[PDB]
Amino acid sequence: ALKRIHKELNDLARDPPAQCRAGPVGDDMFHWQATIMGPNDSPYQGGVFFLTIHFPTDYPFKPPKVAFTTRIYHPAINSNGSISLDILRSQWSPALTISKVLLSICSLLCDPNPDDPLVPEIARIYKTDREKYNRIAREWTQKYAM
Amino acid sequence: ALKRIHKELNDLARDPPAQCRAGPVGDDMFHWQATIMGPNDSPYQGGVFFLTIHFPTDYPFKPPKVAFTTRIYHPAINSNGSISLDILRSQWSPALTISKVLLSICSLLCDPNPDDPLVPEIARIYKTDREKYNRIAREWTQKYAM
Amino acid sequence: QLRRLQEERTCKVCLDRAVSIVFVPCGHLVCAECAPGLQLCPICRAPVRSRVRTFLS
Amino acid sequence: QLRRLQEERTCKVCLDRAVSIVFVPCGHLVCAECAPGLQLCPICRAPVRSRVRTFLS
Amino acid sequence: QIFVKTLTGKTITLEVEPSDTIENVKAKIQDKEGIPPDQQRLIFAGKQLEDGRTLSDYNIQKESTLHLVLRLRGG
Amino acid sequence: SMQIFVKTLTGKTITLEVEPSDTIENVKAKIQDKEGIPPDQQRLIFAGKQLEDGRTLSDYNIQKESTLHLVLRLRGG
Ligand SMILES: [Zn+2]
Ligand SMILES: [Zn+2]
Ligand SMILES: [Zn+2]
Ligand SMILES: [Zn+2]
Repeated sequence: ALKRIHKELNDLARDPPAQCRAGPVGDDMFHWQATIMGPNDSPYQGGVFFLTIHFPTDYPFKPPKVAFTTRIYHPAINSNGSISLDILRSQWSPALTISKVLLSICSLLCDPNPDDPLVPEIARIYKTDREKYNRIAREWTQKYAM
Repeated sequence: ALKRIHKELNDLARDPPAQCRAGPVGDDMFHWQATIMGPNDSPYQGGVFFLTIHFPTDYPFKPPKVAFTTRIYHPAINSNGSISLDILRSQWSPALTISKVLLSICSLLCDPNPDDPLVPEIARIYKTDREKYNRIAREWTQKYAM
Repeated sequence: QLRRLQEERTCKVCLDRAVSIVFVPCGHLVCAECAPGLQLCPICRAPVRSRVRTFLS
Repeated sequence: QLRRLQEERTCKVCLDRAVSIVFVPCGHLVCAECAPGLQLCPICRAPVRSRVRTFLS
Repeated sequence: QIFVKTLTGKTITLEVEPSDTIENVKAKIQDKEGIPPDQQRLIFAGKQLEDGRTLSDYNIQKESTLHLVLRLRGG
Repeated sequence: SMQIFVKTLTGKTITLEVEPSDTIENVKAKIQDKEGIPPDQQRLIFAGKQLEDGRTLSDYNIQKESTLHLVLRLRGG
């Protein structure tokens, strides 16, 4: 795992992605901090969001554990910051990288998945009243992410 | 065929094997002359043998025509210089190069295959009296290959 | 332009070794060290119905 | 030395185009232009049961 | 001439008009990379590109950079 | 041990680690795992002579740095 993580890290330095940053905190290559900018044209625009990333000792044959540390209003992300995303469990591919995982995450922010959401009350709102959902999502962004 | 033949010729310039040389006679890239050194500690030792090579226009999907110019004593080569080698007919492969073909022919010299001889009388001598076969081979090398 | 080549042959799972193993039917490749655990192509998700060791010389 | 990698991927029949087609079972590769004219593998002579297009990705 | 960053980070150069849809593009990516269009999720900025819209509808300019990732799902 | 070179059919040169007492079959097996050519399709040549399966490198007096040539199995006729 260590070589593969170093390679990803080297690639990140060689081609930094826009809106996303990730890398080790300390000397521990297996625990990373990451940030994501709120995508433009969504309720999270202008917000900054922090995540923690823990790589398993058999990475990349198992997915990294990824979680938000910033409060965010979204059907797939609960108050422990856990994310409901298939590529992080069953649909993980060993060819995925943190760069791509973070991007998948941004993608989820703009377009929530209606199937089997983590925070049903939010999904319920998103399903019925969108003005409500968007409003609260922005307020949450204004409050916690800026 | 022409490109393929040019690329072959270059690889000869770059990394020729030790016992053979070959190349276009004229400006005609489809008609080549070759040289094979007689293998050491064999009856053909000290010998230099010339061959003629003609590439078909569909080379390398069809074998080249190869024949000895220099007279030689061997059950697989007749007095017309014709060589009985399966890779020159139905065992040909399009990955074989003239370089490999010449090396193939050279290995016949010290390893005549008595099975299906082109010149049965010569094989008969090789089978019964090997002392004799060597003498005649050496003598022939002496007249012709010097 | 050499980076184009050395990285075209690099296994995209381990990001380290050269590819050797081809997955059929999809046709993607991985290195021999990464291949055995993989039932689905890491690149396209195609089921790997068989894998083939390649010799590129 | 880019030449070296360049030689690696070169079809060994035409000595020209890059290899894209793998023969199975044997795992030898040729370019798409040479493939259709090969019943047997030019490298090892193994019969060609099928031809798979490879993708580097 | 546009640019696509594949699942593995290889940058491919495409050729298309603004007229070409997001579905049309996935086919060229398939032709090039051997990846079924249904396994393809393409991303402009931080947002997904759906099947119906166009390269012009998302405001993709000359030499604009797109990102391919794997198909996603789940809540 | 010691190392020898084999010029493979396609022309690439590969390096092998060998014992001077290794049989020709031994070497054809190493070639097979490297190049994917079964031993019965291999004909190994050194100093213009074919190397026979049941013999060793020492019998052909093959030394460090020797360059062996690989061609396809061929039938005398
Ligand atoms: Zn690998
Ligand atoms: Zn695949
Ligand atoms: Zn070819
Ligand atoms: Zn083969």
